[PDB]
Amino acid sequence: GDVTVILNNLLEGYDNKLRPDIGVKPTLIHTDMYVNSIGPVNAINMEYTIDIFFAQTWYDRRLKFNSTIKVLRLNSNMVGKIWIPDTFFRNSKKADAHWITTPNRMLRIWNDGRVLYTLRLTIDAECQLQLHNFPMDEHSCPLEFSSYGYPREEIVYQWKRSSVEVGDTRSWRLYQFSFVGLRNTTEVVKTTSGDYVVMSVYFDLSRRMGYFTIQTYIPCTLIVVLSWVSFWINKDAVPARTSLGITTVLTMTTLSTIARKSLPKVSYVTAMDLFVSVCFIFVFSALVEYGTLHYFVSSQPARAAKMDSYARIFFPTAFCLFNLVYWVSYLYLG
Amino acid sequence: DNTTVFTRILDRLLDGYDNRLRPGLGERVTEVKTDIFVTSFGPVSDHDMEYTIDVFFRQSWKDERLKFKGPMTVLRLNNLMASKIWTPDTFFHNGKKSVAHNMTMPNKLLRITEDGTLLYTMRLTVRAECPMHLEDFPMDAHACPLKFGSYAYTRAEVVYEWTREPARSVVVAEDGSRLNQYDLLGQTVDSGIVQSSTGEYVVMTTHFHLKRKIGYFVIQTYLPCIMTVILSQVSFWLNRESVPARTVFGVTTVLTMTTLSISARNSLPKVAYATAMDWFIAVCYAFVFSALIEFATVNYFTKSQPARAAKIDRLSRIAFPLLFGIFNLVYWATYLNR
Amino acid sequence: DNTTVFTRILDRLLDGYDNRLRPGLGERVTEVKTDIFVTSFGPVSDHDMEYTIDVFFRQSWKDERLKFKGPMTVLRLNNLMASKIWTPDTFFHNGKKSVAHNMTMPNKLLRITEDGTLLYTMRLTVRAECPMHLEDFPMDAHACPLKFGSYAYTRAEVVYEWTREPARSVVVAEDGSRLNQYDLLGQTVDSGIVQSSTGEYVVMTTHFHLKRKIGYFVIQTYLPCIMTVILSQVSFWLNRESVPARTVFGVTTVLTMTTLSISARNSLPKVAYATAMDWFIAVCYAFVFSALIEFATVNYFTKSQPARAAKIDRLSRIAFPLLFGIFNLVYWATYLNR
Amino acid sequence: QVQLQESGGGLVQAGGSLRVSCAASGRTFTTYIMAWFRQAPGKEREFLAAMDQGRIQYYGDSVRGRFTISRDYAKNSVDLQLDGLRPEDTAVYYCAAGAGFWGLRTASSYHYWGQGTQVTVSS
Amino acid sequence: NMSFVKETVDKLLKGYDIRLRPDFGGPPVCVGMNIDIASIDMVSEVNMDYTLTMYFQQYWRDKRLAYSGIPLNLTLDNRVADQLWVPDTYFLNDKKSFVHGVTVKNRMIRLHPDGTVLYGLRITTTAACMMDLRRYPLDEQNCTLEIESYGYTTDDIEFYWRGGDKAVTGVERIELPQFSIVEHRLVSRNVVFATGAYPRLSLSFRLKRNIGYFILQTYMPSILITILSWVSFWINYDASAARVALGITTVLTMTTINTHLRETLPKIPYVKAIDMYLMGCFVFVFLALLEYAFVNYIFFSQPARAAAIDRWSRIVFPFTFSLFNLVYWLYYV
Amino acid sequence: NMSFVKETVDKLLKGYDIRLRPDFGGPPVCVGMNIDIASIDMVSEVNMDYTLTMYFQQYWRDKRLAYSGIPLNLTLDNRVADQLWVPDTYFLNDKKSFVHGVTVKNRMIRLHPDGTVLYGLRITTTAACMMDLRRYPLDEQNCTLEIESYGYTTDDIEFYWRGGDKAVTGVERIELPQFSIVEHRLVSRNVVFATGAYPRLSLSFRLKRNIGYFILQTYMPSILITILSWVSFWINYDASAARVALGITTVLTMTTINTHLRETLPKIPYVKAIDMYLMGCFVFVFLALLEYAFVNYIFFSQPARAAAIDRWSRIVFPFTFSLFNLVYWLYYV
Ligand SMILES: *[C@@H]1O[C@H](CO)[C@@H](O[C@@H]2O[C@H](CO)[C@@H](O[C@@H]3O[C@H](CO[C@H]4O[C@H](CO[C@H]5O[C@H](CO)[C@@H](O)[C@H](O)[C@@H]5O[C@H]5O[C@H](CO)[C@@H](O)[C@H](O)[C@@H]5O)[C@@H](O)[C@H](O[C@H]5O[C@H](CO)[C@@H](O)[C@H](O)[C@@H]5O)[C@@H]4O)[C@@H](O)[C@H](O[C@H]4O[C@H](CO)[C@@H](O)[C@H](O)[C@@H]4O[C@@H]4O[C@H](CO)[C@@H](O)[C@H](O)[C@@H]4O[C@@H]4O[C@H](CO)[C@@H](O)[C@H](O)[C@@H]4O)[C@@H]3O)[C@H](O)[C@H]2NC(C)=O)[C@H](O)[C@H]1NC(C)=O
Ligand SMILES: CCCCCCCC/C=C/CCCCCCCC(=O)O[C@H](COC(=O)CCCCCCCCCCCCCCC)COP(=O)(O)OC[C@@H](O)CO
Ligand SMILES: *[C@@H]1O[C@H](CO)[C@@H](O[C@@H]2O[C@H](CO)[C@@H](O)[C@H](O)[C@H]2NC(C)=O)[C@H](O)[C@H]1NC(C)=O
Ligand SMILES: *[C@@H]1O[C@H](CO)[C@@H](O[C@@H]2O[C@H](CO)[C@@H](O)[C@H](O)[C@H]2NC(C)=O)[C@H](O)[C@H]1NC(C)=O
Repeated sequence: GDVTVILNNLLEGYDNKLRPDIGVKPTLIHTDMYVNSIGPVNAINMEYTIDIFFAQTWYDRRLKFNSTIKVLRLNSNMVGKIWIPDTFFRNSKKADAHWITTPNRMLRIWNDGRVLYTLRLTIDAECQLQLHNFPMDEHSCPLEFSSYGYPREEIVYQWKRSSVEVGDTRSWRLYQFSFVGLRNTTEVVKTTSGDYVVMSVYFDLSRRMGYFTIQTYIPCTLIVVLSWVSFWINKDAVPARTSLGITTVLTMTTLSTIARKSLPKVSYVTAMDLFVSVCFIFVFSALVEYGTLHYFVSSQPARAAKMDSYARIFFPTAFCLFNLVYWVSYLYLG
Repeated sequence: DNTTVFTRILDRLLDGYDNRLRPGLGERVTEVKTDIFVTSFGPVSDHDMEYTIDVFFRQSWKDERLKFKGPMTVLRLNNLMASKIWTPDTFFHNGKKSVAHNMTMPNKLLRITEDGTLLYTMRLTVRAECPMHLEDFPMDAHACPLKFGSYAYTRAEVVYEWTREPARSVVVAEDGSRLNQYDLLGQTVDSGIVQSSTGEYVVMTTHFHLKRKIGYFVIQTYLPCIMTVILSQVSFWLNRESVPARTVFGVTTVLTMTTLSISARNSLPKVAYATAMDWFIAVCYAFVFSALIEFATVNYFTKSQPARAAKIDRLSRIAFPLLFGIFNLVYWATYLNR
Repeated sequence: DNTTVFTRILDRLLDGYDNRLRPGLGERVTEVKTDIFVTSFGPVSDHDMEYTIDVFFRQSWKDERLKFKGPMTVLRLNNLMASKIWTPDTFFHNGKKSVAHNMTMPNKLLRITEDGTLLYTMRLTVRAECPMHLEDFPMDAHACPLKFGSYAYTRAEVVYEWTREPARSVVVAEDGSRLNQYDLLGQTVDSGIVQSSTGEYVVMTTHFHLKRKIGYFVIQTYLPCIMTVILSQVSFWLNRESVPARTVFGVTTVLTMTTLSISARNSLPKVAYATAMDWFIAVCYAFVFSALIEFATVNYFTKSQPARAAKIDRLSRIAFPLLFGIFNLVYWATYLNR
Repeated sequence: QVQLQESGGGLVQAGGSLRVSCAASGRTFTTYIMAWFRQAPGKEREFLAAMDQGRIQYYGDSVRGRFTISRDYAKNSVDLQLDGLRPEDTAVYYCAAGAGFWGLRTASSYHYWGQGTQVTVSS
Repeated sequence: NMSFVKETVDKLLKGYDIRLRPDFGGPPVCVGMNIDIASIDMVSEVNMDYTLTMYFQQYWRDKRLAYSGIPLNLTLDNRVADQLWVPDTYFLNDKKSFVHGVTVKNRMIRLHPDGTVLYGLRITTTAACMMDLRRYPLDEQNCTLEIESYGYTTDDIEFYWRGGDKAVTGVERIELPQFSIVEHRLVSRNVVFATGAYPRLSLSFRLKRNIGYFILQTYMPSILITILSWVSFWINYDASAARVALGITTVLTMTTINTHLRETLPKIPYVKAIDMYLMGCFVFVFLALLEYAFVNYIFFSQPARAAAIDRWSRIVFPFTFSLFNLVYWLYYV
Repeated sequence: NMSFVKETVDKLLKGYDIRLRPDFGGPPVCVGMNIDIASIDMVSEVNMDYTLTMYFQQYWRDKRLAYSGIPLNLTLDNRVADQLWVPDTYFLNDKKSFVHGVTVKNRMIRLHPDGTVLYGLRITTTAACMMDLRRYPLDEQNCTLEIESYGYTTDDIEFYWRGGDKAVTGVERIELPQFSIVEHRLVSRNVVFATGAYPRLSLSFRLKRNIGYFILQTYMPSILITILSWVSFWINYDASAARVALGITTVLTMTTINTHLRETLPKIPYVKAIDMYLMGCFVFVFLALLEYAFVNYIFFSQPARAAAIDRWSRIVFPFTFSLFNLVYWLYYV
């Protein structure tokens, strides 16, 4: 009975097309964020999905009332009758609010005019990934938002002390990557229409090597190790060395294509491709060296015997030297 | 004649009625009686860790402003009426993009009993999330939940209680089972309290227990791998002279094992941990790789001791099958019991 | 007062104007003149037996309730004014899911002349069904239709017509052809009548005639099969003592054809009958399979009647290439004259 | 072997109904267009009517409003109801089925053709 | 003239209460349905559903919409349907349905002088039917469509097919690429839920699959590969490497077909007809490779006895596979 | 203070006819446009389209919105755009576009004292461009975006780029994994249809593909298969089975690779630059195996000729293949 009278007076003579203190001072907005989950990070399209509760707070002199009550816990039916800031996410590919079974929105108005407005969103934010170090890469996928039509002289955003809260990090839908931490900054962006205050949140991520290593490195490590057996087999056993030589080289032609099947069509060589190509040169050269070795048995059979002994020395050493260079330059050097 | 009798009553209820205020505002706590009727348990997607469900989501509360006395005890009004009176803002905590069907009309129900009690139902297609531990794939079991509760009202304003006993407040349709490779053992119904920065809220839970069926993977994944390993061991029944014959066995089976390994992983998201299927594939790939090693030993040890080379190959004809036969009994007994 | 003059006119027309009644209700037949501008003839989805098309769908009728005497003669008004007046409820009989673009605003045009004649165009994307007889695939042709008419008004109330001579009442933009594998040869414009459970309706029909370009199937399907057939017939010229060599030739090539036979099913839509491509594949399968059979017969007679074995081997160097040459000429002349 | 066999027809006197039918065989013509062609004695072959899978009825510019075409999709046949026959309607009536390529009113677009039926109208 | 028609229609909607069904508080309102199926397409086995396009007609009498003095059937603008009471008919087993909206919302309202209302829609729906694929592809299906009232029980609304068995028309003009419609049926009954008893109408088709497609795709590719293994038995074993190194390739090729045949159909925990045949053909080509290894193992020890086995392999293998096709096709047809 | 602003704004909207353009029945209204491209992605050759996101902005002067006494550029709420007149701009070659709606409809209205209006939107459109793949994967595409008024002719509305060639910004901040934007151009002209002449603003890019990916996934595997078939030249005629096995493996593999790659692009009916390499590399392996048949045939009669031909093939074949790459890589690149 009495609460209806309060609401009617608040909306009497109230114009929702004008922000509070339109010609006086900028409207200061305090924003929070609660992160239910960070969805899969789609590397092919360079995007990720995030599901958050977005909260905003601002004052409004036009919403002051005197009563024994202190806070009016209204619902979404009042959102369309008052001024709401036009916050949008700058790097959002596709976002949408949730409406089942009703508009997932909140509205609470205190007697001093303070307004709280919370809504639930799912955002396909755009994240640019530098896949040079795949699978040992790291990333910092951001999430930026700002006002659309209100410059820095009319709407100013500001984080609160409890900046961003997360739930159970291990329960999120991140399979390949592992969450590290978040950093929230503030910046001012200048465009053709004006200067806008921009708020940013960065989600640091790191891929896991616990699956790629066994999948590709070990099978590509056994082939190089196995391909050396021909150097311990005398060249008289031509069918023995011919079968072994044609096997590993053809085998490496299989995993060569499948390595990039976990990547988009990037035109720069990643860490995985460099390891595969080097793991193909060793096996290819051993077959080729055998051909060079066998081509001079007719000319200098005594000299040809020298090259076989060197093969068991330099070739195993080169692989060990290369692996030390490869792993240190990425795991601890990048 | 008598048609306008009900028209006046409805306009009587909606005159001076505010839908922005919950029933019994500031005097008590609004209680919502909730129950579900699952018409069809939809498909479960492993890639997105989500499942579909269609429900006759019914809610029942009490509003004193909608009392009436007339010739009819219960009014069964049109779905349009539901947008002019207060309704609970129930939402699903773990719900992805859901649908409220609109064919050929808004699939809603609204009945107003004479004492003010309301019944408000709708037909939904809820697409909720589910956490899956794919370590025991494909012999895994899951408990996919369905949590729903209020969004804007704290537990000091709105509380949810099941309409009947929790074991009977959720009903699965007898023919409502669209699952293909899963088994619905049962459901568990529980109610709890969740607390966020804006206050305490009531949350109603519903766990569904699902057990995967291994009929598909036995015929499509395990058996192709098992026989490929067997075909590799046929390389031990060939004369050493016909080297190219044994050459084809090594390359082909290893190439086949790579193809099966890749295609099998296409049916699951790239989880970091190794599924139970991966261990069998990895061991099978180990054997087909171990068989090709044995051929190199035959040629290498022929010049040293031809009899021992014959001894090595003959024992290989027995050693390899024994290891594989024992390994499978280790694998299958490890997972089925647990 | 440069605009208030026109505001009085517009408010005068809509005053007492009921848009639920077609012009000349109960007195005559409302006549609609139609013409289309195909901005782009989109791709043809063969596996769905459909196609896409973007048009400037233009309509024009006469309403005497909208006469005026203003400073101008034609009022080029906002698209909003369309919803204030009666417009024909034209729909497409064989459309599947069309789109009326409204970016950045409803892509509609409304113009009113001083005698009440209205012009009302819009921009549409139409996905229409096109039944296809793929018996002559990939050398098939089609006549994909596009039928539109009123949905609620029978032919005693609303009749459609073409704005100009029917051939010139549907125009195709020069650069709009988005087709990849087909080739639009031209269209025919016709009018018809339909009868349903509700009455008789006028239907305006447009047929687009397409011919498939077989260039893609020459390189991916026909050429590999011809090379495989020629590859198999190499086995004849090998000397009889290369028993392992020719056996590899015979077995592997037939396996290649089975690979090609299955690989043709991907681009091929699922149909019950056998396309013209499958006959070429089937015959090319018999030729390579007969080559393997011929070798076994020659190998069988060796060591028993070698003169006869060599006698047959000479003939297979002639019959197999010549018969395959004769088969190609009939096949490639039968289907190109249709 | 696809055969389009036609029945009905005969002799009528300066009007009156005369229904002509055409029963197909050997193929399902649900997806085809079934049409009727009239070949006057010595003049030429002329188009009369057609009906595609969508029951869209086309008529010639002359016989419109006089003849009625109807298909029985279950029994795979197309009829043609002749009413108010004039003496100049005497000709041989043909039954055709095709895909309507390069126009459905063209005699060259119909692969399958009937054997013809004789209709004679006397004053 | 035309102003008088406007007055008559305007008077009917003055005081009309859309929140109340016709004959509220009295006898139930009878509603008759007519369906004119336009096309059926995309009968998907993987998703276990099908797409249906139709002209949905509804017939009912509202005494509040009766006029006099106008001997016509007023076909009003389709936007007038937002100011009238219409049944809340929904499809229970539908997954995603929509009403076409080009160039306008395809919808019809047609009043009659006695108050009768004809209300038509053009609806495209993707209804779900569960398929029993045990005999795939030599199987029949029974895909249905459930029509029901949501908020009104049998005390308020009653459904009936308008025209009996002639209510649904246009089935015989449907050409499914893979299926062939054998029979359709109409059912009217009641369903009892926790909130009352609701009327229900049902429409069901009994599709039967066409085998001609799978002959060119599954059986013939599998049969020919089996015949290839038999050719190895007429070849002398002097090609010691060849026969074993090509029998393995035939077995490898057989699995390739199986890999691209599990992509065609969903994941189900049983063995279909197509799986039994592929498994059966796999065994025969598996025995052949095992057979030669036995011969090649003793190709030198007892060549006279080894050559004797190939004589019987030329007869036993072709005869046994003819037996397998005898049992298989008799059991599944 | 604020009540004065509300009084002024409400005075403008009173008696504002949204159905009439500014200066109706007078000189045409000029509209200036700026585009601030945010991202380009998914340049699909299969669908022949690209996806664009931009901050579309428009400019025009409405004398009915002028106000005095408030020296501020009023930034009204975005809902007021439904009460004002905005141009009916549309993109002709667009296929599927939308305006983002989080957390509200992404739209800006700003009013200036002289009546100037600034209208802004954030649009994610999927425009259409037809790609000529005759030089794929070494092509250079040209995808545009046609901007045109729909209902207003050149007697009603006039378009012009605002700020000249600076009207489009953000082009330099676009990274594409496959392409690399080389140049962009702005065009203004008039288009004539049957209903009149309409203004048009055209924005076009020029994308050049990056060959870095194709070398490691399309060409390098193809060269190795061709290289391997040369190994059989060094293996003498004695190992007839091995030479045939090596030859038949590559030829099947060349066929195996060729079909797999083509299923990632639309069925364009011509020979792309990638196809000429694979078709060219198929001849060398085919000639490699066909050469052996000539060697084996005359091996029995003339052993001396057979040895020489094998030796001469060891150099002639690699020499000619290098010539093929020399001609191929210069004609296209
Ligand atoms: C080109 O054309 C296309 C169309 O072909 C066009 O798209 C459509 O654009 C219109 C606007 O022009 C959109 O309409 C608005 O939709 C708003 C909500 O959008 C969400 O929901 C859409 C569906 O809504 C139904 O379902 C939801 C639940 O899912 C429910 O909450 C709704 O109430 C509504 O329920 C109806 O339908 C259901 C069944 O679905 C029934 O069960 C139910 O009974 C009822 O009949 C959904 O479609 C949207 O998704 C689309 O858009 C998103 C992006 O936003 C996109 O990502 C998706 O892919 C998809 O495209 C989305 O989820 C709705 O809030 C709007 O209504 C507002 O505003 C209008 C205008 O001011 C006002 O008149 C209304 O009264 C209402 O005011 C608010 O509403 C608040 C929320 O309820 C409420 O709290 C406020 O109080 C106030 O309500 C009243 O206010 C008055 C005055 O103060 C007060 O007196 C009252 O008491 C009361 O408080 C509006 O309807 C439409 O959704 C678009 N559709 C699509 C498919 O995009 C496009 O815009 C065109 N482009 C151009 C350039 O022109
Ligand atoms: C791994 C693969 C390796 C392959 C290696 C190949 C090596 C040799 C090189 C071959 C180069 C081939 C390049 C592609 C050619 C495409 C030709 C093409 O499209 O022709 C079409 C029309 O074709 C024809 O008339 C001819 C059709 C094909 C004929 C093939 C004949 C083959 C004869 C084989 C005889 C074998 C004898 C063996 C004896 C012992 C052009 O007209 P559009 O516009 O397309 O038609 C659309 C209509 O609508 C227009 O009206
Ligand atoms: C997120 O923003 C908040 C608010 O600005 C940051 O909290 C401030 O941190 C600085 C030091 O970096 C302190 O000097 C301020 O007193 C803090 N303000 C508070 C607590 O209200 C917070 O550090 C940011 N998160 C980051 C940078 O990760
Ligand atoms: C309005 O519709 C009704 C119903 O279709 C029409 O009544 C039909 O009239 C024909 C011709 O006399 C009869 O053959 C049918 O049996 C009637 N049907 C019914 C259900 O009565 C009526 O004629 C229509 N009115 C107009 C003016 O066309």
